[PDB]
Amino acid sequence: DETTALVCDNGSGLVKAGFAGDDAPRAVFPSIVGRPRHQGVMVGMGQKDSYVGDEAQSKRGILTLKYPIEHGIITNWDDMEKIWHHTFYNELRVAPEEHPTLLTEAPLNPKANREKMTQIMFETFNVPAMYVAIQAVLSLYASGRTTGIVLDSGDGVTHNVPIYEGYALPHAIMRLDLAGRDLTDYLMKILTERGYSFVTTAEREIVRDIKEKLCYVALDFENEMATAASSSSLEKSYELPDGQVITIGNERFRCPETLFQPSFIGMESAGIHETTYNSIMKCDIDIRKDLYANNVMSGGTTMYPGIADRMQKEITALAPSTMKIKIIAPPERKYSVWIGGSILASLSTFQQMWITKQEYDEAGPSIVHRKCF
Amino acid sequence: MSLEQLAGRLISGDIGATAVIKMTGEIIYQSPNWSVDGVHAINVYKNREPSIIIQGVKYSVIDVNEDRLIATNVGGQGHIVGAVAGGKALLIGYVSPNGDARTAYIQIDKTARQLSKIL
Ligand SMILES: Nc1ncnc2c1ncn2[C@@H]1O[C@H](COP(=O)(O)OP(=O)(O)OP(=O)(O)O)[C@@H](O)[C@H]1O
Ligand SMILES: C/C1=C/C(=O)O[C@@H]2C[C@@H](CC[C@H](C)/C=C\CC1)O[C@@](O)([C@@H]1CSC(=O)N1)C2
Ligand SMILES: C/C1=C/C(=O)O[C@@H]2C[C@@H](CC[C@H](C)/C=C\CC1)O[C@@](O)([C@@H]1CSC(=O)N1)C2
Ligand SMILES: [Ca+2]
Repeated sequence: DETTALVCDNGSGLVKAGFAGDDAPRAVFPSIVGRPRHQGVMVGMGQKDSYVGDEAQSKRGILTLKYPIEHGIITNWDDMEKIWHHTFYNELRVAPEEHPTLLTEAPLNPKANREKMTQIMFETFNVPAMYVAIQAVLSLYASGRTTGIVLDSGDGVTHNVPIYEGYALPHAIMRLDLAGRDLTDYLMKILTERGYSFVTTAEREIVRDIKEKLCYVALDFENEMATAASSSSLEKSYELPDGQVITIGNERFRCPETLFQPSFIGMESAGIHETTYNSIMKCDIDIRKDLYANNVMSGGTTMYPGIADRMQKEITALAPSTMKIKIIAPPERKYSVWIGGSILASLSTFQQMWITKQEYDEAGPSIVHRKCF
Repeated sequence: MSLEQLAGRLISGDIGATAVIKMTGEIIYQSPNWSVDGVHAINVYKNREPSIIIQGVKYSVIDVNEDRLIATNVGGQGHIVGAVAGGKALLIGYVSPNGDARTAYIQIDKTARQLSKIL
């Protein structure tokens, strides 16, 4: 169709973008903006050239690369505008003025940021309509329910988000700035103990791949450490781009163990199991049962084999003895936020909730608070 | 048109009762099929309290701020949805459990915007 709604899910690491009604995002690309080196501060020099996503990475040798979203929050608005322009014109190949656009945000996103997104979409991109939803709310909806507690963990941030009828519950949301990029950095560190030397940005990307391919969450960490010490059964080979092969052992499970033991990287936070429990306890006593029964995992950092079973074990140990507990870990969960957006934007009853250009013209940027909740 | 007319005409579809409450707690008008504790209701709004009780039914507050109140009885007895009329009064509506509090809020906020001009 000429005017199909768009769905853009902006993450700290990856942009997921596509068309409402599609089963998967058409475009998944790095949330990076590259600008010519040494031209950020130079006499009489403007900011005319820039590159986004995979093209920025291809030209890394002549560009300085930045992430416009930090821990799920937009912090560089000029570069964020470039991400959005690139999404519309280069990735989706649409005229934004012809398509309603659904976007996503972190829970507790500040008012100024919500208004600024809205302003940019209407005043800069001239979209006919816009909506923004909380990422965890979309993931929950993608799983076929509107009540549950989401563990949302990506590249930059992890949240525990308890939700009832699609509302993220007052006072109960937890943010932890420990996610996939930190786990990659930690894996680089602990591989040094084995006699490897992963240090550079290019080497970081190799370790990200090692992490994604070979890491898993141990069901019992101390038992798994004993198994790794006594035998080579858990060891795996990994072929580097140049053809050289290395061996990874207990680092496979020590890396994502950090989610459950943040002290591994010197963080004082309790682990994701305990913050799930703490979040549930900040909710209405009469809602808690339904949260325990509907733990939904979303985001790339929830992809580790064993994580669902580990969470089931750990939450069971914290919860009341007879509590019915269920972890739902959809196979699609690296894209479930986006998928939730696609389903919602296509829904007949949703259409009344689009912010229209006329509504923006009458009410201004705070229209987002009237309609997006 | 009148206060009674604006608040009364909201009673259609999923919306079953309404009340217009000054920031003092004084009830200017409410539909005759219920009786709200105006001081209690306005304090839940002002202080962002975790529940609102109307006629022995506890509604758990799931969204509350300067412009909006959404509360739901977890046992399935319905919702209370509030919007604010130009910082002068809180307009609340009872919404049937099967009704969507989001679309009810849109209608209640629209009426609150109209009420602001006659308060
Ligand atoms: N199979 C996997 N196992 C472990 N980690 C993975 C896997 N696949 C992807 N990841 C990690 O998930 C992260 C990307 O996930 P995602 O797209 O959900 O994050 P994001 O939305 O960019 O970030 P955030 O939600 O933190 O703002 C990266 O750190 C990536 O290495
Ligand atoms: C933020 C959000 C949450 C949600 O879970 O949305 C879903 C889908 C939504 C569609 C209509 C609504 C008016 C539009 C958008 C709200 C979307 O209906 C719901 O609000 C209602 C409440 S519980 C239910 O089953 N449907 C839930
Ligand atoms: C395939 C892929 C995965 C990813 O998650 O990419 C995102 C975005 C990416 C941007 C820089 C990188 C050099 C470019 C592209 C890699 C994109 O940074 C990440 O790799 C960062 C750095 S290491 C890590 O774990 N996260 C995450
Ligand atoms: Ca994300």
